[PDB]
Amino acid sequence: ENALLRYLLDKDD
Amino acid sequence: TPTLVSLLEVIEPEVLYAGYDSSVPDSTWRIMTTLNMLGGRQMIAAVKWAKAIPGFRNLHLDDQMTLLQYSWMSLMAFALGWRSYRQSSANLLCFAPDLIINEQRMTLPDMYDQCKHMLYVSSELHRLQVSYEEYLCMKTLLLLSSVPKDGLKSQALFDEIRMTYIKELGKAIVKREGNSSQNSQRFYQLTKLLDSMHEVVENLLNYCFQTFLDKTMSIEFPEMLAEIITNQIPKYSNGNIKKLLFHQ
Ligand SMILES: COc1cccc([C@@H](Oc2ccc3c(cnn3-c3ccc(F)cc3)c2)[C@H](C)NC(=O)C(F)(F)F)c1
Repeated sequence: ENALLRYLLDKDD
Repeated sequence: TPTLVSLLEVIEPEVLYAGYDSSVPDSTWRIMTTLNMLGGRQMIAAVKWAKAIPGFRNLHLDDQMTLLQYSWMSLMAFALGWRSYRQSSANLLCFAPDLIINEQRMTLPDMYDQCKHMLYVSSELHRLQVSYEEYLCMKTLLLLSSVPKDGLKSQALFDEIRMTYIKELGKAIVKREGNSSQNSQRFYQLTKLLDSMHEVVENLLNYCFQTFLDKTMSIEFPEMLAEIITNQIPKYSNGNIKKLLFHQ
């Protein structure tokens, strides 16, 4: 559904 | 132990460039397209920013997504207003150092209808002479300015986090040493500006939603913005939004 936002929050910065 | 406002200060996003070719003539469609593309990059940086806000990553992953999706335009309008207020006392919108909406650009067909809502924000920050510390507390509060009508998964923790940042705003106001009654008036004024951001954002979103939906306009939105807008349109239609207010 909100694939990109979920990816950016879940990935390590 | 560094102060909370100092932890918000260090995570201020870097200034991004639009990549706007000044040798080619201007048009509202060209500027609007470039600003949408830049906006996507600003929003990717906003995710990085939010993840470093103390307390934010303790909220349920769904609430993190929810808060960024409700507040995206509020954050962008406020951060833009601050940048515009800092560069000049004039009627300029400083979207990027290579793309400033000057008086000539403001006269381009339909440029003003969207830019005026942004001009209101910078105008108010200038009228109230908002400080750097007040602005940082206020911008974190905008991330926490709307919730779903049935609330968040970590609602108790959110209310605790929001209260902490309301208290931080109060501390920033006290630092600009004025009498107790003046500090009461300042808190009232700054929280009134925060409340008014809901209306500024509603106006921006009305135009933004229409522009995104009308494919005959050929107005491109990058993946980050298209995804937020696609998520937000049904939430507004179903009344799935509780806009938090300081006053009534
Ligand atoms: C005339 O073009 C626009 C006028 C207004 C808004 C917009 C776009 O929003 C922003 C908002 C803020 C933005 C950008 C790009 N950078 N920053 C920014 C943020 C923080 C900061 F510190 C410096 C800069 C795009 C929206 C999505 N697009 C429409 O509403 C629509 F016009 F396309 F419909 C386009």
